[PDB]
Amino acid sequence: ATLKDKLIGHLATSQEPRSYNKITVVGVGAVGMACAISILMKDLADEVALVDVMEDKLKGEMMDLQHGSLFLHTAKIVSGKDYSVSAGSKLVVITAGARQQEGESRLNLVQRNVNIFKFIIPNIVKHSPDCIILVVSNPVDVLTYVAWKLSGLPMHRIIGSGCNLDSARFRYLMGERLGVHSCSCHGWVIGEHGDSVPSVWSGMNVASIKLHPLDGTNKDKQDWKKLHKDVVDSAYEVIKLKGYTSWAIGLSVADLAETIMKNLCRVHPVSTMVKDFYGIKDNVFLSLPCVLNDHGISNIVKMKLKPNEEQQLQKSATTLWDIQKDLKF
Amino acid sequence: ATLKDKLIGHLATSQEPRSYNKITVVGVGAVGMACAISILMKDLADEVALVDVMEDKLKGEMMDLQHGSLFLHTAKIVSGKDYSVSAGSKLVVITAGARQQEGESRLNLVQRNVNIFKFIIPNIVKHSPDCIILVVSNPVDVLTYVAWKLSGLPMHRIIGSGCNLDSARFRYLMGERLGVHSCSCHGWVIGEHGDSVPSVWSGMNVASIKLHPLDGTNKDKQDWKKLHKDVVDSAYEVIKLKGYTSWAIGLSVADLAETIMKNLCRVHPVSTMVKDFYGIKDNVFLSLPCVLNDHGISNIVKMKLKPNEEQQLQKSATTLWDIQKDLKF
Amino acid sequence: ATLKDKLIGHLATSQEPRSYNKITVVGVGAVGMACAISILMKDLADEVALVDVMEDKLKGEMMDLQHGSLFLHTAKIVSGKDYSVSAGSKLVVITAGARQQEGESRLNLVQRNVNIFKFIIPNIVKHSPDCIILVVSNPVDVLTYVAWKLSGLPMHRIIGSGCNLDSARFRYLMGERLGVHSCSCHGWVIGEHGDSVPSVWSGMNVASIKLHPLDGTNKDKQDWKKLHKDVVDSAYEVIKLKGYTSWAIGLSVADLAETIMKNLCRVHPVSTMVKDFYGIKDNVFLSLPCVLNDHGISNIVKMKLKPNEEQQLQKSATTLWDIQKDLKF
Amino acid sequence: ATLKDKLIGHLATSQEPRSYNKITVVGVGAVGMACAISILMKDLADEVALVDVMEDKLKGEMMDLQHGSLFLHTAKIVSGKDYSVSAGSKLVVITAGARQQEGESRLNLVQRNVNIFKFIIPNIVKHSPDCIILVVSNPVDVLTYVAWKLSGLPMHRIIGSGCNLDSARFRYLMGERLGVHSCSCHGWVIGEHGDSVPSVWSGMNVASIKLHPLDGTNKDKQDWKKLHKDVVDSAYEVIKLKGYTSWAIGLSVADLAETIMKNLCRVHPVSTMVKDFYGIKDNVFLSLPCVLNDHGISNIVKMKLKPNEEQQLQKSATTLWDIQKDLKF
Repeated sequence: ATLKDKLIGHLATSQEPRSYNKITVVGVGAVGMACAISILMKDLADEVALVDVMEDKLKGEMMDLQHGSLFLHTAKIVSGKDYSVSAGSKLVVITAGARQQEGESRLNLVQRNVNIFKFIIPNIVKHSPDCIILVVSNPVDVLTYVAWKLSGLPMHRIIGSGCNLDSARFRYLMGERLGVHSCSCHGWVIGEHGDSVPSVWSGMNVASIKLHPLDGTNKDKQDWKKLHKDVVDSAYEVIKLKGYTSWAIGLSVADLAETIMKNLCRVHPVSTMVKDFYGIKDNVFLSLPCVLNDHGISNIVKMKLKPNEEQQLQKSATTLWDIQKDLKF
Repeated sequence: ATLKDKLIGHLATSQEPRSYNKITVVGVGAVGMACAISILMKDLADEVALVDVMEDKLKGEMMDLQHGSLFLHTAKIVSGKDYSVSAGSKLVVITAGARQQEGESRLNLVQRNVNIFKFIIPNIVKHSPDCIILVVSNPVDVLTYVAWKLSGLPMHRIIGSGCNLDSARFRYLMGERLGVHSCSCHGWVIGEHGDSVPSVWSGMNVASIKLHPLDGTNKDKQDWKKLHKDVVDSAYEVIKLKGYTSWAIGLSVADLAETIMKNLCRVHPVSTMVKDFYGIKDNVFLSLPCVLNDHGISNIVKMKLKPNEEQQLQKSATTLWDIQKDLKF
Repeated sequence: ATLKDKLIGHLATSQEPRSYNKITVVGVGAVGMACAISILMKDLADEVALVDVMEDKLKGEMMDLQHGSLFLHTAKIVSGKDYSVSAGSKLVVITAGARQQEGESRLNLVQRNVNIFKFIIPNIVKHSPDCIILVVSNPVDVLTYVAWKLSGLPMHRIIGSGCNLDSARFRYLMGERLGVHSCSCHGWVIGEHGDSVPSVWSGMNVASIKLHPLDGTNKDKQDWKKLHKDVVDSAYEVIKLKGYTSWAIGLSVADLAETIMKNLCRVHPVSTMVKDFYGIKDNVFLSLPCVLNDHGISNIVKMKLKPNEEQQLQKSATTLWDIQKDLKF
Repeated sequence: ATLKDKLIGHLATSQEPRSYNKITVVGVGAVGMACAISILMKDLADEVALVDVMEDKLKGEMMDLQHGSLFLHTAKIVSGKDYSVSAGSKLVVITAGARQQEGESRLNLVQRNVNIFKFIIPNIVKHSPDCIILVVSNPVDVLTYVAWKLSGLPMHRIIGSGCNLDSARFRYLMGERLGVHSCSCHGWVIGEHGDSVPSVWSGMNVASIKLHPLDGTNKDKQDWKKLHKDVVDSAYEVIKLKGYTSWAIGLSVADLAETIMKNLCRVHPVSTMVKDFYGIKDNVFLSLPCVLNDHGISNIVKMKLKPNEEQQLQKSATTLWDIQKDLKF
């Protein structure tokens, strides 16, 4: 005597609801909403859970997203201040962090993030024993190590956004200069995400043709090196212009989630544990070309860098290991 | 003696560049960026041009979007303060408007938008003689009439977002209550977008089963009518929670662009010229189920409303015709 | 000192290979290859196993298909004369059967198929305890019952192609006559697949508009009924012209596999157990609108047929129950 | 007083029907039906026209395909014995040819095909002035030259299936041996399609790593060369097993049509005019890596072959130029 009861009948047999390709996003900031809508628009998950501390903003983000249900293919959208809402995720994207202040030292900024992460990550793993974590938060190589350390996850189930987007940007700029689509141009920015990112000049190519053998070469002087500078610059340009970053990054992450979710074994420059790789001796995460599958990092692509290069790589590992003087102030 | 010249050769024959499924978005606000990223993520256009008055914000939005090129399938992304950047668009989405103030009358608010639109729309049509325009801006039914009137476009090449998203929301709420996906539930909210939106109770169905014949009925009293109230409410809820709307709307519009671009002839409740349709006598735009193709509104689905309903429809047409006392203050 | 060893290294950790959305097709005839290439082209399975008795033809079919790997997204293609090759399938499509001879009685033809199926189906279930079976083989309603009976599967994990394609054909013909795409026209052919298929005239509609209320009606005389006759005829037309059927059917089945595999709960007119549904008292399979999910038949859509209709339905159930005098000659 | 008139109304304004991404297939044999269903399944064309001389078979093929309309996204399917049915195609795929007989010389076999093509191709160009032609028919490099010569088309609007599928097969075999997907392995088979196909050993790579530098090398002796032999062999294997080829080829062609139709500028080893390319002096078509767009062959990728290689290339060009003693017997 209910509309529902008059209209929907039942088979004698049935099974408790279910979600198998669940993904959870932490933070409903600009990066978070951008990551969440590109995952959605991509049909990577049969469930998406959004987790933030800001009640209002969360519910409202949740709602906006739910109202568009008819236009999507993700069955269940949810949000929670509580972590049990993320219970059963395949993948977790973390985009929650502090943004670095007036007179803040990289040590104090990472320390700040350590005390936020203490509440985030422990709860994720308890509700999602089988998840893989994807750290977006900056500084990414340090926050990845923290997430690793805070969770207790095999090192392969802990990935950092690392140098993916940067490479995505490098390939873009090449393409504009060369006249071919960014997906036909191939070059790699690896190392420590940021100003200290190494551009593998000698891997640069189109079709399989090494730019280096043709330009007579290039690494040292005759305007090409430029290409690396506004990869890291043009990123500050954006901020200065818009007041933040979201679209490119979100897109970047969906790219990573598709590979992971669809067990592709595609090669990505993401932040990994690079201990005793290129003479690095301690527990430092940096970007390397990794194959990804559904259990996270499946393998590492062993580049053949020059010393010039690996030296630089080493300088990052030291510098980062130094910050790793964490657990308070 | 250029890398480019050493690496890329030429056929003796070639043809000046080109873009054929060009779309332009006006406004890089929350609705605008949301519309632009869902179109992108959808592969509806081989070119997307973004147009706003805010220099900085535009360039930065443009850039964010360009950096993600590798992850997309839209060849050319551009932005301009100038309208000649939109030269050659198939479709134009307008999301620029004023937001209504402290003590502002709907007449004064529409008047405000009239003086902004005078600079927008005339320029679009001069650069895009063959475009169809899609008005998102609120109040949508009045802003659609203005855009119509300001451009000089056949009435069929002028569409209003109208009541699409609202219906999308109605179908959502049904689905939550019924337990079926929103795309299996069918109901229609038509009329004047907003508080004055008519819910066609008698078209409501699942599988082809009319809810009305089964619930004993319903329109007047026994909690179902509720469903229409928080379709328009839950929309204010969002704002109150998040401070704006974007995702659901953007998604909504991509839905409209796909139909249009792919010449689908799919049925959408969008704002059209409804003169001498349900006894309406003047030049007023309101929502009706329209078939869309690449030249805009192909046809109208002639509902069989009750007087109760059409009366209401008529009350909108009068109320709107009244505002149409435009051209200044 | 192997190319392979010089080029591919290893993480210290790994896990035994794997296939989770495995589908197996039985028979590499015209229906079988057509079903197998539409599933492939659809990305429904991370593994496809092909099973036939004809060695040569199987290997060669297998190979053709494998050579195109670069163009697909199905990781593993395999074929076997042995059933252990199908070990671990989500879904099994059976397209193996005898074709009915010179002076063969429907009883003798079904008996023929019973003795083939005795070798097929028992082996499938032993290698695939959790599979759902999809019977394509004609006569489908009887072969479905046989497969049901021969396997020992819950009745919900046993589906017959039944009346899906026929409905697909009906919707086509409507569309040609009406001028709208076949997916906008809705009508249902249910009952016993074939000459005895009931056309629900009263469910026929476009947009939600019942053809029956508008044509003054129609079921009895003024050329429309025709529409049902060449749905079943035009099917013999094809054969007479081409010498067999494949494309339409294959396509039909991929449609069923997508729903099943993606847990859609979409409504299909497929052959089900219709005992004590419309006064049918025995163990007979016929076509009804069923919701499908990953465990097979989730529910039944309870049509409201006329007696005229249900009478006909009943005549099938008797006629089929009569054949069910199986187990030899 | 027609159902149609009671149910479908009209806008005062409209425009004569239309088809813009029309594709036509010639021959409804095994290659032809395989090419036609992969194009369909791919949504590359808003119209597909099928052309063969065999009335019955054509109509029936047409019908099979039409009955599946609901499952596709191609609006209009048609077939004709007449060429005016192909009027307005973007792309034409030719799969009609003779198959070479008991004691037939390659000269007599090409001569046979010349007299069939005289009726095919002239008619295509008259009905489709702006089409590009894709020759599948074997021998492909000679039949491409014939089609070129018979039509009067700019040389860039004439493409041969050439060495695409072979490369697709090579990449497959690599992948099986290496353990990576065929799309991650890259190698090139170019030259004259068939037994005389050159395998560019020195372009072979994974990730960007040249197999040649790692295996110590390889071209001359230590089982790898094998890889080229059963690329051309395993193709005869199929035939011997199945009695023909279809799936892999069809798939291959859809791959070519997508690039062409979507103006991708993707690189394909297809048969082109290779005159005064690698010291070849006459009018001979052979396989080279070409960039394709919507006007056919946009460019050529200038490989750096060894003499060993180019010598071989030259031997083909001579051998083919020799057959080009065509126009009768």
